[PDB]
Amino acid sequence: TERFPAREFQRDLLDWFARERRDLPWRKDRDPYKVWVSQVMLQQTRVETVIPYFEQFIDRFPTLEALADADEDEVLKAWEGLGYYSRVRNLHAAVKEVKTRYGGKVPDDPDEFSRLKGVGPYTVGAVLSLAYGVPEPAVDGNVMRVLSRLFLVTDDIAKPSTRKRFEQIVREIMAYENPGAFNEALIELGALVCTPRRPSCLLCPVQAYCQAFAEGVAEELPVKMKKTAVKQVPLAVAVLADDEGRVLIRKRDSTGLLANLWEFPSCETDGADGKEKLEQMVGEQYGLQVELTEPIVSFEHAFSHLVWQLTVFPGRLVHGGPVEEPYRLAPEDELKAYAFPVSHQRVWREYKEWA
DNA sequence: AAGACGTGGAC
DNA sequence: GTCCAAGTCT
Ligand code: SF4
Ligand SMILES: [Ca+2]
Ligand SMILES: [Ca+2]
Repeated sequence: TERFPAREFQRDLLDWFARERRDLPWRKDRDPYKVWVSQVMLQQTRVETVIPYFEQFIDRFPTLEALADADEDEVLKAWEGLGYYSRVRNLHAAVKEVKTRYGGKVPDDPDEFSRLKGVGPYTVGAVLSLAYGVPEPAVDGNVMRVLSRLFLVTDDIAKPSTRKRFEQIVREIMAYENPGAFNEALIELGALVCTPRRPSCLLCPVQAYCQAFAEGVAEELPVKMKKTAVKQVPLAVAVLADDEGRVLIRKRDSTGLLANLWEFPSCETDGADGKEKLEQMVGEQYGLQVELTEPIVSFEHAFSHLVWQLTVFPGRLVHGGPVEEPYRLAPEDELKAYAFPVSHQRVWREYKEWA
């Protein structure tokens, strides 16, 4: 970027950003902990989604030390519905590491900060530049799109050769006077003007520096690979109540998909032997007798890498003794306390409507 | 590496 | 209905 007017670019970009900067709860100060929380929440989650989640999370957990001293089940419930739940398990372990090894002080050296769980190349850049003014690039989806258009990068943005190149661009053009504002400005440009479809080049403050605008190839950039079809997984789900009114739920294991979350009992059903497969599964628990009615709904629930096809079977349960872990009976009132994945919150809504 | 890992805003 | 978001794990 020898022929690039970095200083002219920075002036127009930072002048735009001051005018159009959105009022977001994590922009009210530069507390390293609060910045870190917002940036983790923001990973692969849109700003408008994150806003109410951040507001409530910081209410329950106002300080790094409050999050460290808290129980993992309360931490998980405060993320309920946001998706990619290991972010919060990672964040929770990381803040414990900071309380121990670092005296509660978020490290300001990138190598030490990046070593914390949950902190990748994007989050090192975003937290350190905002909270401490470290000139580290914060290259997210927004930035990759903007830079591939400004500088006509035609290579798949998923390659490391391309990532290293975006990083090297940011180090050349960044305003080392205010690296936090520079990083948040490039992102904000990608979010509000230089958008994935139909970018607003005519309202763009840096139109005169953009190579894709000049060549008329903006909407063809960035280069990303089309998504390949994902496996469909049939799943039978039982909503079982008893004479007293309590419902049978169970806690998922701590490894893999939707870990440590609660669900209604379920099982894979290649074919349509779900009424049978469920009865065989519930009865295999100690002193548990069960009889299920016909299904009441079937809906899909999408994950990034697979798609669940849920069928809900109501039923009733008789227990001759204590229900063995991982299972548990819960009155309908106590359900709102447990953390459920979105799929199973909908299972429950469809069962209450049916009744 | 590759693939696992959630959900919904914004068209 | 489709894309992709203020990505990271190891
Ligand atoms: S002129 Fe258009 S393509 Fe170029 S940076 Fe601005 S919005 Fe993006
Ligand atoms: Ca790291
Ligand atoms: Ca498991």
